[PDB]
Amino acid sequence: VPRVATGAGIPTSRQTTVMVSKYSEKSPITIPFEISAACLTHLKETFE
Amino acid sequence: SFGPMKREVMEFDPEDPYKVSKMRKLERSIAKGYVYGADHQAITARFFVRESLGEVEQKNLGVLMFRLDTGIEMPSTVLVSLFFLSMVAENVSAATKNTLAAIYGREGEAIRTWLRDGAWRLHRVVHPLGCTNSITPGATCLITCSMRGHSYNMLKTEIYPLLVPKEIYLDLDGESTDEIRFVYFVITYDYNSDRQGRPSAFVVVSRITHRHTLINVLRYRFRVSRFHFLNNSISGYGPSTGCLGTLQRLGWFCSRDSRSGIVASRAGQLSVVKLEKFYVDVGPLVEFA
Amino acid sequence: FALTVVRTDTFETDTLLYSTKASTAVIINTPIVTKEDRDINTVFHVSQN
Amino acid sequence: METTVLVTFEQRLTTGDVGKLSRLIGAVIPIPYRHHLLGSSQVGLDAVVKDKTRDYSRMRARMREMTLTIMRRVEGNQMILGVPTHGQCYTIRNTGPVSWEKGDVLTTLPPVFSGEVTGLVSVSDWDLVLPWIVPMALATEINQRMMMLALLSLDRSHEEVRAATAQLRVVRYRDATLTLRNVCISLSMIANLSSEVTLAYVRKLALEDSNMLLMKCQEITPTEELNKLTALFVMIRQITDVISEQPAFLVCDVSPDDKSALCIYKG
Amino acid sequence: ETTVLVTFEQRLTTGDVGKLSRLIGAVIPIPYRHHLLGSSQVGLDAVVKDKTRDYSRMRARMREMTLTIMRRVEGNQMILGVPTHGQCYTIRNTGPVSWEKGDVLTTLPPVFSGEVTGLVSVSDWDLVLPWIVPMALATEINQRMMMLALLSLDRSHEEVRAATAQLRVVRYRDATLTLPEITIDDTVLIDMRNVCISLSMIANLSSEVTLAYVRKLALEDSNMLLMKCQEIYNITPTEELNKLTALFVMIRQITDVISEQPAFLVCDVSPDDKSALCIYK
Repeated sequence: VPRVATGAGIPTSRQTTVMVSKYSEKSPITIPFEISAACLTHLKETFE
Repeated sequence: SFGPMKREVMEFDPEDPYKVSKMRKLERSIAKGYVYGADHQAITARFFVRESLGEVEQKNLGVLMFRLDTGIEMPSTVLVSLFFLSMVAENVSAATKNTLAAIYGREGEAIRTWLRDGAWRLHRVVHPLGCTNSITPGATCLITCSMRGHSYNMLKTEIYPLLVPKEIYLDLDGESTDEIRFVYFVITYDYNSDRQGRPSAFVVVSRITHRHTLINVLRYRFRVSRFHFLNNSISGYGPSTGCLGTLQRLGWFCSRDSRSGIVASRAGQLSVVKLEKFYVDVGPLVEFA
Repeated sequence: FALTVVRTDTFETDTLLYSTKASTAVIINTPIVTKEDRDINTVFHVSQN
Repeated sequence: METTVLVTFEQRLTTGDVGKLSRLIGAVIPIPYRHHLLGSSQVGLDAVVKDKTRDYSRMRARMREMTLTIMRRVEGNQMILGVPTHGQCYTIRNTGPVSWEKGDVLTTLPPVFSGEVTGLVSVSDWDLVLPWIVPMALATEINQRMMMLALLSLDRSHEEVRAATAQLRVVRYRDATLTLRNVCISLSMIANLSSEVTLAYVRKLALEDSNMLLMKCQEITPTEELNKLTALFVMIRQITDVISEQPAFLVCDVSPDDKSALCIYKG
Repeated sequence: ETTVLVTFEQRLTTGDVGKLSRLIGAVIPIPYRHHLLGSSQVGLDAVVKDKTRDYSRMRARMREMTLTIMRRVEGNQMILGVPTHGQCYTIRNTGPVSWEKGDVLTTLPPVFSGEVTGLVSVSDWDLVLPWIVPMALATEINQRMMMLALLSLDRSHEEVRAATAQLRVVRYRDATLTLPEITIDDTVLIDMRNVCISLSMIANLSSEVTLAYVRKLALEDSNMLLMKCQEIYNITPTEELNKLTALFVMIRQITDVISEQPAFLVCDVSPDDKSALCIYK
């Protein structure tokens, strides 16, 4: 902080240590994604 | 040395619940060509069904099958559809009753009118067997009936729904939401005169999982039968009746898929309710009153 | 007696947003791909905190 | 593939006795508790069938605690067992007196020695007495006959009541006929005490009737008041413990000669 | 969905995640059952801080919850696998009952002997877990709610409180819990009716053999059950079959009134008596 030591009788502000720790916040994103079993069957199956 | 080097081999089979099912199916699909019936977490069974019972279920596919304890020793086990015992329940409109009484009834059935309406339902003749896929029309109908899981075409090509008829459904259709939806099956009696009543059947869907909170929403519906259930308790001393209602789990489906439909059969059509992604899952009987 | 009738009103609005350069330091990671299987469909859930 | 329980043959199983165990490859096995090694003295139900004062329901209270298990293969000195995964199909062997049919729900019951006393591959007092995998509707039926014979068991001195018992142990099902105490005290505490304690509770509730059913329900010391209702409800708990038979299988199809049936395992 | 990744969404601590790292395998209910949820829904605590706050509304609420099993607790991700019906799962003990291997477990709302901080009251929100009791303590604690609701029917204003305190210290296996100062609520009342109706029909169906069985047994036998219950013909058996069966419809229903949902059935219990292999949701 700034410090100004002035005046007579005026109560001066003693030198102030402001110490400050912020914090985080969490939000996950999620899409669901579907593939049918018959779609993945044709990857397996592979006929003539 | 020896011991721990062998146990690494039984440890490092990761990433699968066993890798015993999946790997050993492949070593028999390389052996025998691409094998069907192996990529199938659901569970089926093949059943010998006569030609006089072969109908409906044959044409439109994915529908309940029921066993009978018919009181006659020689044909003691007759297959019954969910369509079939609509000619027993009081819920079904008499046109809707006689629509399907004329489908089945062609000279190979109508004993089963006389030995279900006559030989009454004790709700222990019927057994929830399961749902169908892939009928085999030939000299003998041979129905692959699913037990636990979905009903579907082989090759995982199409989910076969559950064909619930309309009259058995809307009198205990549940509430409206978009969740998972359990299918229960409820037989309720109206104990009036004829020792069982006209044993009324219901396919009930509900979001409710728990037991007595589910029969409490039946305690809303069935006071007309419940007050008659109390009546024969004093209308007959010595003779008693049995259960009022009978609840059992039948399966579930995805509840955005609940939509009406129709089957296109002999003796006219029949308005049904089509429950698409129907995981068949039979539960135990809950006898209540 | 008299009566005070309160009532709310939902005014649907375009609400503009100004934020200075590089306000919030987002920290992310690679989207993990978990995999559920069913009888008939495979449901991939892709997520990252 | 599945769960595994090995059985260490403490008794010497002759190759001919292995020939009888290699016929029971499908059959169920009552295990006392899930553990990978068990003795042959543990495996089976003979440790339950054994007391001078042991009653049918008390054995059924023990067997309800015993884990059902299924035979997998008998390799000489060992018996390999599988604790069945719920929901899967299992080829169990119809060692009960009842032919099974396609779609029926199967319930485990202790074997009754009434006219069908049976043993097994026995050596040194251990056989492998095998529980009757019986249909569920007959399982409740067998239970009800046992209680009604015991409720009528005190009045043997009347021949007509004895003639009522003479019809009573005749149990007849599909292709099968077979012949068949605190539980009946539990039946009688509910029968007498509900007759007396409900009258001060029907006449208070019958005014407001939402389902409209208390109306013909009327047609049908506070320390000792609760003492009745405490020993009312706890005896209702005691009978429901020995009524709800916890269904065990669902036969999908039956193998011919009725020796076996593929059964999807439930409960 | 089955695997449920959970947002914490609150400002947790190192002392928080250290507790759940040893609690992996606990039972957490979720209402919505997504793959991605937040901790507002995840957890049971968010409904036990209601303003009415009796056992009558908390027990009937959470039977619409869906239970999950705590997995993979590192940092801020909670893997909650929704169990399937009939696989073997292990469960860490949430309430001090030893669970006594071989029996059915259930779901108890909250301890309700005070308001326990289930994890830590983080930003004035703790994550409270249900009690998983072995169905004997579940049925008994649900019995006494209706025992003392039938009591308040025919008492004036004090012999309730002189007899609830007789019956509220439930001395069970490892636990002496407390009935939650029984509030007369209508979910009890709709079902206390059907119990009183079920007691009525058993009196109707008691066909003078099932009636007189103890009163004939006291003349012949001297048993502990027979003496404590002193203070507390026809040739128609086929009809007695149907009357006893219809009596069995009632007692499988009136037990089902005060019994709960059958849930995790014990495979094995560790000698630590904390982690318990269990099947059958």
